Amino acid sequence: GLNDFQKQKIKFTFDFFLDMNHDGSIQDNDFEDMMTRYKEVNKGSLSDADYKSMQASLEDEWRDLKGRADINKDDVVSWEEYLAMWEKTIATCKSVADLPAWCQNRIPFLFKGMDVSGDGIVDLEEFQNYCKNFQLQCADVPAVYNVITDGGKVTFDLNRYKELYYRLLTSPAADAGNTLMGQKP
Amino acid sequence: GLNDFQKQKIKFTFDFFLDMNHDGSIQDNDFEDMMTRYKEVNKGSLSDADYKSMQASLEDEWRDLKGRADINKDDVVSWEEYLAMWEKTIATCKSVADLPAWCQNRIPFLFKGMDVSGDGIVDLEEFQNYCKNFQLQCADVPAVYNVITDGGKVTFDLNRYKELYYRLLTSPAADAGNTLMGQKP
Ligand SMILES: [Ca+2]
Ligand SMILES: [Ca+2]
Ligand SMILES: [Ca+2]
Ligand SMILES: [Ca+2]
Ligand SMILES: [Ca+2]
Ligand SMILES: [Ca+2]
Repeated sequence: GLNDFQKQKIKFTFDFFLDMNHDGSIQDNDFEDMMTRYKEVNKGSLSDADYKSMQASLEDEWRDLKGRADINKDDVVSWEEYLAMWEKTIATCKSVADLPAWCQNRIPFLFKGMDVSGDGIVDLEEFQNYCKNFQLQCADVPAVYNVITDGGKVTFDLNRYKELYYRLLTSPAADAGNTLMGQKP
Repeated sequence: GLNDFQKQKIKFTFDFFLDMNHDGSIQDNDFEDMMTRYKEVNKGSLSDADYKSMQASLEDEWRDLKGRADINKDDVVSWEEYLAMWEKTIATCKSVADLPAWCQNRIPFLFKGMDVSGDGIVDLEEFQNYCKNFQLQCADVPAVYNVITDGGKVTFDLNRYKELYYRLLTSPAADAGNTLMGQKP
């Protein structure tokens, strides 16, 4: 099975990364809420076409999730089906490159919402904001950021992101992927 | 000092039990927000006098917190002063009965907001609601409830509450006080 810890972090992604409207189910409306968030904050900074593209990748994301986790075909992914989906992939995956495709769209989407500045690096202030406007318990933000940047050896970029997302989803033990929940391992 | 774990749970109470408006500081306005919450949900079920009493205990609570943690006298308790306050009491406390007095008002207030039904027991559905309308990651609510009720040996009442609040605030290790963050030890 998955241990407690694993299930805790899986709940974490259900809740914070997918169930935008908080009803205990993943459904297209959750994805429409991502879009609302998107337009909400970017407004006219983005063109109509940009929102359209964004939408197509969300549609395409929902489609891949729905088609993998919705066992009884009612267009709703419940927690239980979402757990089941994770138990199946943890059972056999080894790098970010093995995750189900819907993940390949969730990763960049999550990263770009953190990198408020567009340089492809989430700096400390951006991280601190991640922790705030995402209610996580970051008690020493600089120390959580140092686990991520590994004492300044590693830049918090997309390839760093990818690694941590992976660990958040699959490790049977507290490691750096924990930083995404705003905690130190 | 306090270890990481301890500091994590302390952040938890700052954030969920006191900083209602989310600005990284505890201030009277946070307490006014408790009152707003209170009237928000109880409306006319409570009389004017009941709100007044409630207010007096919050005022009295703020007063005791402010007078213990506000080191530079600016009527704002920051995270750092709140951490400092906790480092001081963990250093020397042994039962719920040793916690600073402001706690003696936070405990019942938190308990009565969980016990939506008024019987002095927070049952499983109430707990489940605690976990929802309080965004915690309860991945198996019945299993978290069984750590609290200890397999049905113990009723989830105020004296049970008190014990767990205590452990949440002071243990240097994962135990039953963790259930209040909606997690299994
Ligand atoms: Ca939903
Ligand atoms: Ca379904
Ligand atoms: Ca950036
Ligand atoms: Ca505040
Ligand atoms: Ca102060
Ligand atoms: Ca009750």
